[PDB]
Amino acid sequence: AAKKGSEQESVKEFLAKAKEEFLKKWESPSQNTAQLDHFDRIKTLGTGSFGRVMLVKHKETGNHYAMKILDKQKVVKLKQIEHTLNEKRILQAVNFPFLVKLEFSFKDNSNLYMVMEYVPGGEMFSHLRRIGRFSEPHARFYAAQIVLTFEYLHSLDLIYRDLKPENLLIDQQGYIQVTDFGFAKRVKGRTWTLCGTPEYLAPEIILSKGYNKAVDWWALGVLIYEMAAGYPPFFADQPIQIYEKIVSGKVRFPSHFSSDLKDLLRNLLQVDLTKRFGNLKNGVNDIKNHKWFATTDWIAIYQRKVEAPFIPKFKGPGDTSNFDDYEEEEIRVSINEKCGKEFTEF
Amino acid sequence: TTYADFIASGRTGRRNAIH
Ligand SMILES: Nc1nccc2c(S(=O)(=O)N3CCCNCC3)cccc12
Repeated sequence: AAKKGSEQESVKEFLAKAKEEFLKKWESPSQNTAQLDHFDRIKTLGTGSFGRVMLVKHKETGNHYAMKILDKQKVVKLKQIEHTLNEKRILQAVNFPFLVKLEFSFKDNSNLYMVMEYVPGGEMFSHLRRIGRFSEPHARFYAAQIVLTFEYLHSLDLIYRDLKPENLLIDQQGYIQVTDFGFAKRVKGRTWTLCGTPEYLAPEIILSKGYNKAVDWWALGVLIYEMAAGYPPFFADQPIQIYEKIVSGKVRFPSHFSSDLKDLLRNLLQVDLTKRFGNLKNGVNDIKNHKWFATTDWIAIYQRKVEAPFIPKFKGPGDTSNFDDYEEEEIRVSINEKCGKEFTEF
Repeated sequence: TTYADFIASGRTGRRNAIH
């Protein structure tokens, strides 16, 4: 894990070029690259606290996209202005195989719109709950993609802060696309915001300490555990009871977890920051070189040359069968501009 | 079983973020 050989130098070089490209877009973000009547709205794919994600068809190309719609007034009431500006500025600047691609963004009097590649296979959440749990090789396949994605994001000074199966979509090749950058943030120091999802929060978030990218590696431990067990390592009907479990320093593993898997998770689900994998001198390479990943060909994963555990069923273009049904609400655009100054840079 | 306890819990659906 400490060895710095030719493979490590190639990673370094790749990330250096990736950062040069990211920073150009970070400093000069794209804006106002479509408008609402460029799209036919088809069906709601999911909802959130600010609005909905809708399947749409782009009229001029016939391509299908997922359009995230945020109500500006609701964003303001939830004190999510800066987070939403982070989300869009980061998403329009990144480029990685396992990150959803933002194709267009724009705003109108009422709403913000982010139009992303449509990922038709549905949420990992749906497949995981239905099948119960994933085998260790299948969990490994997905985990490897997150490891590489966090290596990429963290090298750009980005923290992701909301890893969970609900935010991981499965594409038509069986690979992951991360979505929901609502809490993603570019930061070189520590930061302090209480955000995330209860089951996935690191102890230092719960305890109101300054924290850094190590919270993402804790959340990877939660994700791997949930994929392989079928339930997360800390759960209870009341969030306060979840928090008490997280900070206790105790974790238990299913009988079927391999010895290697338990070892990796003890090192990711480490309350002590000075011991947590991903946060040590060797950084991500303590994870990438762990015995549980010994079979993982990191380059083959990046190149999408590894056979996936399953290919989602696909009935045709624009099919939504891998998604739940949601109540549809009509998109209303007010005749008066709302919150223009707050969202001027979007 | 812990599985059975999870499936009977109120936390098996999509989980909202906090802030
Ligand atoms: N590119 C996309 N293609 C399909 C679905 C997409 C979704 S979504 O409705 O599946 N979505 C909504 C609920 C919040 N959690 C994230 C999942 C969200 C964002 C982008 C998507």
